[PDB]
Amino acid sequence: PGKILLLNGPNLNMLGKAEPDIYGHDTLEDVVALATAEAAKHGLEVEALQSNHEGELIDALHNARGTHIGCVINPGGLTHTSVALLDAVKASELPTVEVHISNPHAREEFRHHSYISLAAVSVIAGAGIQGYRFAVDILANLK
Amino acid sequence: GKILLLNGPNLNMLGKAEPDIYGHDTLEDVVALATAEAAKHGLEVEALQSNHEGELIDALHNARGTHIGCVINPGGLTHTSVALLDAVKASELPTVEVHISNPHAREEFRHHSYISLAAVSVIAGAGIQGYRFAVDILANLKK
Amino acid sequence: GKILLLNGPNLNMLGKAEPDIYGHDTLEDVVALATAEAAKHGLEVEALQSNHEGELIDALHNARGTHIGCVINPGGLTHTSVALLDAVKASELPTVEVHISNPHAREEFRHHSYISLAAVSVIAGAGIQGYRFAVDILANLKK
Amino acid sequence: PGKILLLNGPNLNMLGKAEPDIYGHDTLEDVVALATAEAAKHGLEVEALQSNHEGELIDALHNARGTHIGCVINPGGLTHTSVALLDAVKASELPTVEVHISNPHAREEFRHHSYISLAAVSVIAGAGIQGYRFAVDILANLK
Amino acid sequence: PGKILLLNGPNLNMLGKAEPDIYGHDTLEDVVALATAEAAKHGLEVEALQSNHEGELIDALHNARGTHIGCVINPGGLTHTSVALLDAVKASELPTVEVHISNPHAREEFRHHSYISLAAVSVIAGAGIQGYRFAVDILANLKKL
Amino acid sequence: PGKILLLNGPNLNMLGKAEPDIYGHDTLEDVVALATAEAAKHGLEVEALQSNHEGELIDALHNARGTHIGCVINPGGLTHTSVALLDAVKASELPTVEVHISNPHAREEFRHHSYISLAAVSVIAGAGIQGYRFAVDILANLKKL
Amino acid sequence: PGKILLLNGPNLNMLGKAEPDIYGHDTLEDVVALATAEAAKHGLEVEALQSNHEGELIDALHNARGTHIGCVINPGGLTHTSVALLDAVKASELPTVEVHISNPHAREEFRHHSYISLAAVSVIAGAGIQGYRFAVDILANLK
Amino acid sequence: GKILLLNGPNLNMLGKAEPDIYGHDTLEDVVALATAEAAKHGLEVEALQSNHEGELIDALHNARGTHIGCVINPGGLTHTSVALLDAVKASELPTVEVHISNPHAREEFRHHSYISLAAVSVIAGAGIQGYRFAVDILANL
Amino acid sequence: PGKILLLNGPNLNMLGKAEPDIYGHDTLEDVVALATAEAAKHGLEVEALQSNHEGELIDALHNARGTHIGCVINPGGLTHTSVALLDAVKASELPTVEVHISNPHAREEFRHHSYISLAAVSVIAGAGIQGYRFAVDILANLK
Amino acid sequence: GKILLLNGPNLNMLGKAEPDIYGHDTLEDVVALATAEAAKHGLEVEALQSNHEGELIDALHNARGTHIGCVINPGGLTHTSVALLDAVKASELPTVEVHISNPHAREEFRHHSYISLAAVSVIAGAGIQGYRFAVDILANLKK
Amino acid sequence: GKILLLNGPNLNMLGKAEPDIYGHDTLEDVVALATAEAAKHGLEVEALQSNHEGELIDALHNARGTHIGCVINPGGLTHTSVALLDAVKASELPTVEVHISNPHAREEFRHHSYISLAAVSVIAGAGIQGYRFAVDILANL
Amino acid sequence: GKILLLNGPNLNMLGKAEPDIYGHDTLEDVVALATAEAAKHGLEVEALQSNHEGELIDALHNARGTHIGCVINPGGLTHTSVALLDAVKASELPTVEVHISNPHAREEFRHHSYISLAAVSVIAGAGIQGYRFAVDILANLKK
Ligand SMILES: O=C1C[C@@](O)(C(=O)O)C[C@@H](O)[C@@H]1O
Ligand SMILES: O=C1C[C@@](O)(C(=O)O)C[C@@H](O)[C@@H]1O
Ligand SMILES: O=C1C[C@@](O)(C(=O)O)C[C@@H](O)[C@@H]1O
Ligand SMILES: O=C1C[C@@](O)(C(=O)O)C[C@@H](O)[C@@H]1O
Ligand SMILES: O=C1C[C@@](O)(C(=O)O)C[C@@H](O)[C@@H]1O
Ligand SMILES: O=C1C[C@@](O)(C(=O)O)C[C@@H](O)[C@@H]1O
Ligand SMILES: O=C1C[C@@](O)(C(=O)O)C[C@@H](O)[C@@H]1O
Ligand SMILES: O=C1C[C@@](O)(C(=O)O)C[C@@H](O)[C@@H]1O
Ligand SMILES: O=C1C[C@@](O)(C(=O)O)C[C@@H](O)[C@@H]1O
Ligand SMILES: O=C1C[C@@](O)(C(=O)O)C[C@@H](O)[C@@H]1O
Ligand SMILES: O=C1C[C@@](O)(C(=O)O)C[C@@H](O)[C@@H]1O
Ligand SMILES: O=C1C[C@@](O)(C(=O)O)C[C@@H](O)[C@@H]1O
Repeated sequence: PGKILLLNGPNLNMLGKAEPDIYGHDTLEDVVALATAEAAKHGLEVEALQSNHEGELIDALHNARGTHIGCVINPGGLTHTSVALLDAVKASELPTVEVHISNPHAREEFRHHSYISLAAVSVIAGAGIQGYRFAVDILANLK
Repeated sequence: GKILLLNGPNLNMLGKAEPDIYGHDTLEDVVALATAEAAKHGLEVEALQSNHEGELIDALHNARGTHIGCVINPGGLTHTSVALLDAVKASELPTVEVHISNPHAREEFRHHSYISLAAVSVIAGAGIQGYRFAVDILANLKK
Repeated sequence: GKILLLNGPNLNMLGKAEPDIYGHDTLEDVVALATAEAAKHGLEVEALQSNHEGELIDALHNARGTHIGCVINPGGLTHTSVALLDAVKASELPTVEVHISNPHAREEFRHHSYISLAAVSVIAGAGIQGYRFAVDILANLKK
Repeated sequence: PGKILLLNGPNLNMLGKAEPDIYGHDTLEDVVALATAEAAKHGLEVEALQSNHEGELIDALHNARGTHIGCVINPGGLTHTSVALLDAVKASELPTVEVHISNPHAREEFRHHSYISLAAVSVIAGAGIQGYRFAVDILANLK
Repeated sequence: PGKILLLNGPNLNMLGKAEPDIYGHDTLEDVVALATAEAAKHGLEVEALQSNHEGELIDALHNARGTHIGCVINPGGLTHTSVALLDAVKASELPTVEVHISNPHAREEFRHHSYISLAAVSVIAGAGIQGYRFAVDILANLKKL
Repeated sequence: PGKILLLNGPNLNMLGKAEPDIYGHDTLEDVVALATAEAAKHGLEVEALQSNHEGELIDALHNARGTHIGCVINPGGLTHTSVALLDAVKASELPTVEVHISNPHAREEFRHHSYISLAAVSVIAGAGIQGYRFAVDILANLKKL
Repeated sequence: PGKILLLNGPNLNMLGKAEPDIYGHDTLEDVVALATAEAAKHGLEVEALQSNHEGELIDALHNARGTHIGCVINPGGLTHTSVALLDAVKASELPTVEVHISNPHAREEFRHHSYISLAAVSVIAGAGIQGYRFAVDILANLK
Repeated sequence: GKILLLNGPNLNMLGKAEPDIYGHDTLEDVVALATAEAAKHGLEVEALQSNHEGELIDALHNARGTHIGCVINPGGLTHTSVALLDAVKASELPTVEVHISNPHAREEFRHHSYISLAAVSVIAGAGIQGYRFAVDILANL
Repeated sequence: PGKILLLNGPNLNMLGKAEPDIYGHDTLEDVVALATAEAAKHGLEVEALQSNHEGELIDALHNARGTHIGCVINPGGLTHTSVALLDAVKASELPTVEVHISNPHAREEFRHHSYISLAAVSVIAGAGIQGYRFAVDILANLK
Repeated sequence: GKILLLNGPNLNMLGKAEPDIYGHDTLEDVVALATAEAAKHGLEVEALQSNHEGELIDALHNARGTHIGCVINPGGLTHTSVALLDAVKASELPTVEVHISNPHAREEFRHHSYISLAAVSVIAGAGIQGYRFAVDILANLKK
Repeated sequence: GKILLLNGPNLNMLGKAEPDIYGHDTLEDVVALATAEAAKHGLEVEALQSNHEGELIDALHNARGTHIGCVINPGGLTHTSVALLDAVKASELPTVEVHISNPHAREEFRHHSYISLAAVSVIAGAGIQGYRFAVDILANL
Repeated sequence: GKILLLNGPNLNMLGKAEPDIYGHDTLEDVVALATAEAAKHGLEVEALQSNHEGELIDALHNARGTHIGCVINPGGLTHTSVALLDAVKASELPTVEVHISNPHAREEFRHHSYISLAAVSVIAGAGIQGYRFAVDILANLKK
């Protein structure tokens, strides 16, 4: 039945190898498994996608319009730079939860700005991969 | 195992104050939800709400070494109080910052949080469910 | 018909503190002038001054639904307190901001007011007569 | 025989027709009548002028030097843009009360700044046309 | 049917003589003729005014309230400076198209801010005097819809 | 004679479905049809491309260098963010008209900045899809002169 | 023969009466006399105009195009606010010297900005009325 | 001859809080040091620490006309309270500002002090010895 | 057998044709040949890639992790806008030399900022295509 | 009566350095012109040019009480040196600041002058004639 | 045991320059005060004042490894010289920054110090007594 | 054919000062490396290091018209000296800016260079090898 769009942006494929002091030793496979297990608890399915390509994420949002209950998004660095990604989230009309493994507000000033936070129903930061589980919980209860 | 639940100024008005922004749940609903989630991990909650910054700072000092972590919604003090950030550091409690609303979608002066500099995680816009996720983070860090 | 009159920190020192800026009138004079003006309109005033922000916040909360409006001189909190603006909003009282001095003629840090965002009216530099006009605004809104 | 200069800047001739949700349904004729009635209570006269030309207000201020007890001015949009009008108020040496029908601090950021507030003895905003009655009362008592 | 208010602000009277490398060699009379001819294609008339005096522009906006279908405005330097002129456009209640002969966003930073852009339904910049023809076309079609 | 490059950036494929209170109920196909019909009035043709992929827009600009008389571009959100897209317009050497359906200067502050505006000969904003028709008219007349 | 356009903007008519601590006790008549005497030394004439009206100054610049050797301008407060005045100076094509009786850079921050300095051949500030004499000297030698 | 010694929020935690920044000395140590320096000049010290800004403001109001001066470590209120500045001005007390750490070597939000606008002197980074220097300044004024 | 990743970002395929007054008449093929010849002098190989797609450079950086001695990157306009590319360089763990044909600091202000300079071991600007020869020399000696 | 003429760094290159900006006159031409003008008022000039800030500061200290004023073109030190402003204040010389070019028409970093805070007058863009006007100001202040 | 005492540009004019701000004490007074405080702790003071930044930099370079610390009043260089900061770092000397006035109560351009980033301690507004406190800080380090 | 090699303040301390940032090479090593590289191209180097800005300025002036170019590491003057940029411009030498460290990776005050506005090339973070590349740029421009 209900489907959640799980979108991971640039560099998320490198989770577990990239800056482990900041992002931890968990993998993207762990993220998808955790979100899928949480959704299954609520009778929902997860359609997951990761890409270093902003255009692929936008295409995914457009394609999910009208057919998914919501979106869990970790835009990566696009969080602080893409108005196009924000416009895509708005075009999707999907209730969207923004997730960050790290706490961007405890990092460089350029990470303190998120175009997505303008459209997101909720923002979860610094909870590690557990943020994805909470994000699924939010969407399952909005629905 | 004990979690300190701290709600700052105006949170006693939850359910009455600006319901289009903060919703129709109450501070009692917040405390009962954090309590129910803490019980799933075999923990208890010590809850305090105050309109007085000094009472929150005294509560953080008093919890040092005796609590496993702090769930804090500093309210307006989020954006203004260095003294509260120094109190969180002095407590040495792992701290999750919660906001009912999404401050990044509101006025520019709400985009700045002193507490986000020290918090292990920040949850915004999830309504009262944010407090449930914050207990989950603290129970799993301690674990 | 009751007007909440709130004076913030340091206003107890009116007549002694910086008399070249604030003049020689006292807080007693302020309360008496506001009381006499309210009486002309069949109204009473409940007055409170405090060096504690939490006491002002508690007063706004306690006056919700029972008072016709608030006259507030926030003192130095004018420039610093988001929590006090949130309390004015939680109170749902039509609020007149009063400053004895003209803050726009003083240091740059006094040019910004959180309360001015939510106030129905702002009166500055009329001395203690500003409290008389503030009562007249609230009595006529009530009419 | 004591005389007050009442100045209304650009667009105030449209009072009652322009943006009634912001400025109300009263007219410029109502404003002048209200100021005149208040002045008469104190044995004072009001010389009123409105113009869509900044130069006309400056001329009026110069011509009033030494012959008027004070000035009540609503500069309109000139409030946020004219250093020339500020210099004129100072050249006049007239005690000046700045009046705004609306509360500019509750509006767009460009309206939060006033050159005239730097020289005004008092600033009244958001009291509707009653602000002009309070302004006359201030001048009659300074005198 | 109906009348469009065409307003040109300070210095536009100097069109063809002032900084021709930036503003071109056409005159203000060419602008008015072009706007009038475009309006005529839609059975509309144009009341044109230019002034170095901001108050005259404000008076023209006040006087046009309720009797014109819209306003085409090139505020000149007042674009970047006048809150009073924005308040006058709001008081007019006229649907307004802002026109610039040059492309202000390709010029000095102080030209990158427009008060009028906050109220205008459309902004046309850098089309030379042809921007006034497009502005009449927008107002003719808003009115028709 | 000649061909105009019409480029639409990210999200424009969603025209008619995305935020219709801001962008209207016309489709991207209506935009292309309108531009093509205007071009035909001048004996010109239009090569139209839309993509959510910035690289595709850059490739289209590179490929159009020397063979097209000009470019009409609605960069979408890339307007506010992409230096790479400005560098591509410069590399194209095409006279460029920037078009926005909405009036970005009446929206959020982050929409008030355009890299493309630094290179465009003209900028048209808030005319709905009619801005693309005016943009073809500008390019048809620059080419004629 | 050669003619210099001397333009004095808003408030300059008040020279000698306005803020004498800042602007001195000399009059506008003194300014015109001094400039006229200096020009006469070089076989030149001065066409002087003062107005509180920006439109009058712009009209004067347009009218002087092609018939004057240059312009001496004290724009008053328009110095820090008018792009229209700058555009007019450029349209005039007149070599222009900007003159300030006071030193604006030793005053409020808003006086530190001049649109005219962008077009002026020279800027003279703080020399009192003597600045006008120097300005005539510059234009007589450019010519 | 009496000096008002005011310590702001969190200073009660001196010795336990962020010892790599504030050291291992305690508030008791600060009060003893200031009291001994004051006694060398025949002066006494009325000391108060509070996490409650209103209490510090009341203390300043009550010391008006009775004290030779004030030594103040406002804590985080240093960067946030106009009210505390207004209180210092209302006190009319010559005031020395003291910081155990050097705020200018820390986060930008700590580079701003409202009290520094009114203080006769500002001492930073000298640890608890700053309080001894501050007493010396008020004694020689 | 030691391998250097040579990355050229958007528009660099147009080298020799685009803005020749700024970037010169040399081509991308010249750049790759120059880097390759320099690498061969040190017994090293160069794997070169250019793309108008940010995602392709990110993919290339990820794929090169652990298998290359370093990276020479000219990000093009991505230099001033992509946090994702910076995160990618860090994920790669490759010593990276940033190269600009032009001197961006001598150009528009928006070109004065580089995200890549935050992670690069070295930055070479304005040496034309010789910058790529110097970059290879840096990597060959760090190695 | 003696005037101190101080020229800062690079002014020895006048006539060679950036002639499109500074013209074709020399530092010798500057000194001879100031000398000729000082002689019309019965004064002498002591001229020093140095590329060393310390030598200018020593010259200001040494002129204290013995000179009637200072004509200074600080060169690049205009925009950067607080030490030079403190030296001008320590000298107690009435000081006229001269610039050959118009800094307000150049790069933003040239729009700031520490010396303009202390100077009685500032002359910019008049070429070497500025020095002549500066001597005239000093001769008439002393008079 | 030797302390390097460095005074920057204009400090030679102490007593004559802006006496309403800097007081009537002289540079000779500052050096004597610091020297006497140093002698109380069995230490000596090598003092230098200069209007030439290069001389101050050379002094810091030459004191590397030979001095217990540095007391510095950089004058206007405080708000302008990265070179002087680089010199302090090159010296490796524990450094106390001293200001006779309180720069935070003055013009905004005086609110910024490059030296405050490297200094162990900053003392402002105590007049020439700041130098005595600075010697005390280095002696107890 | 002669290259002016200028090293600014503190560079005499290379190898002792902050070795974790600048490394263990000495100023002698810098001069010897630059000298050997120049010799390969039939060129010589005239080297100067000073803790005095005026000495560097004098050197640039003295090298005008006789040297083929300048290699400059301005030290802390990079971030602070307008007078040094004006000297580079007065010299008319094609100039390469060299930094041993990568200033973009360090404190914000080190991110700004006056010399970078005028330099033909900027090389940062290559250690002392940056001086070798700088000589190679100047020799090939000369070719
Ligand atoms: O790519 C990432 C990861 C991130 O989104 C996170 O999950 O923490 C935070 C971003 O700032 C960063 O660019
Ligand atoms: O008091 C509150 C409530 C809040 O903390 C929240 O929960 O959303 C957000 C704050 O900005 C505000 O001042
Ligand atoms: O405490 C006060 C009094 C005040 O609010 C007034 O009444 O003028 C002005 C405030 O700036 C100041 O901090
Ligand atoms: O013209 C007006 C009217 C106004 O002064 C008022 O009365 O509220 C407020 C101004 O911001 C505006 O430009
Ligand atoms: O006066 C004008 C003309 C203008 O409005 C235009 O038409 O291009 C642009 C304005 O910036 C300038 O001040
Ligand atoms: O994508 C779009 C559409 C737009 O370019 C327009 O056509 O109005 C305006 C942009 O700000 C926005 O990001
Ligand atoms: O009106 C004046 C006079 C003035 O131009 C002068 O002559 O000093 C300076 C201006 O700042 C001021 O607004
Ligand atoms: O509370 C404190 C302690 C402090 O005042 C000090 O003593 O160093 C410094 C402040 O920045 C901080 O908030
Ligand atoms: O694409 C490029 C080329 C460039 O990186 C260079 O090589 O100089 C400089 C960048 O600013 C520009 O966007
Ligand atoms: O050195 C100079 C010359 C100068 O002072 C002038 O005379 O125009 C202007 C300064 O900005 C520049 O640094
Ligand atoms: O030269 C000095 C003296 C000073 O350092 C002091 O001692 O107070 C303060 C500095 O701001 C000023 O430039
Ligand atoms: O003195 C130096 C050395 C330096 O120029 C370098 O070589 O890296 C970098 C500068 O920031 C610093 O002040």
